[PDB]
Amino acid sequence: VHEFKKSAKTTLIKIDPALKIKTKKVNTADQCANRCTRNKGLPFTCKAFVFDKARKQCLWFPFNSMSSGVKKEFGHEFDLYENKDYIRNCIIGKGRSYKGTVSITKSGIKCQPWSSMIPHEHSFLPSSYRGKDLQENYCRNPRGEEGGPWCFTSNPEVRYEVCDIPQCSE
Amino acid sequence: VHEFKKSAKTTLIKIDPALKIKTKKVNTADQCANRCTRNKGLPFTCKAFVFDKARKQCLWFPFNSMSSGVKKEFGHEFDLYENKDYIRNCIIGKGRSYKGTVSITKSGIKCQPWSSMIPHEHSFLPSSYRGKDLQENYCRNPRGEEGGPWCFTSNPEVRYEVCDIPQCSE
Repeated sequence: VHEFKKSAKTTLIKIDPALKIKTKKVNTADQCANRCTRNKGLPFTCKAFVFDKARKQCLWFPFNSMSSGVKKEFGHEFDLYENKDYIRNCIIGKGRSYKGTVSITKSGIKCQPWSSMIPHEHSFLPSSYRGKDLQENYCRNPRGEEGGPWCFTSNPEVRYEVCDIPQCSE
Repeated sequence: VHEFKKSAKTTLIKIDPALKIKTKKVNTADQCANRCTRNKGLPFTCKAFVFDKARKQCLWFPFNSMSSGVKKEFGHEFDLYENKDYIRNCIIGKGRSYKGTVSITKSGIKCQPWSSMIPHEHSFLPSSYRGKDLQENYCRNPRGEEGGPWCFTSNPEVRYEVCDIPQCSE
């Protein structure tokens, strides 16, 4: 289930009955994942799934949050899981819109979380920036700057470092 | 080791004095994949690892077989494992160069393996398509035909079907 990008308190909504959806029920969300991964009995390619922890179920989709004709919606009983296979893992331009899960800098330092102020204090809290996906400790480029996705470092010696993500034009 | 594209009897050499590496003695390829996915204790972004069956050791690298600074060379005691995370998962133009591991059709059926003649019989053997990576059961586009990467289906009722592979820039 760690082979998915997790967005807490989130579910997906499409208003177009075209994109089909399958739904069931479980024990653990891990069950939902392992099942989206193998794409077992799905009339489609499972790119994301929700675990409505309220109705112990799974919500498999043939799309994710970056898919047109879709929008995110808050829900404390939900937890959204996007299959890393459909979240572009390379960069377009200055990586302004990168949404991948790479959480490490070029020299391998584990990225410090955007919400954290330890070991470094910064102004880049999600609150300020929006739709910038400054969650967990993902490499991002909130100010679409030249270096591309970067992050603050879990190391006191180093406040920040650019990450090592390829341009889609490789 | 299931989230790594394997290449038997293959290791990697760095033509770049710069490019660094790390090695260690271990009991199984399995243990190496772990450390790499979790990118733990590595002075860098682990984009692949090779396992030496002979000496029993891992070699974690900050590059993979597509990284400019390297070339691959034969070795019976070597298996190369590239992490999905750094193998472009979107399509450039038609897709002839796709190398991802997606192996499910636009509609949810698991691809039939290329080097298999069941359920379907075909001539798309690697032998007739070098540099086209027709390995395992991965969605490919050996003929660059305008349909995009595709694959023979495990379902006897469906011979082949295109795969749901996103375009990189749109």
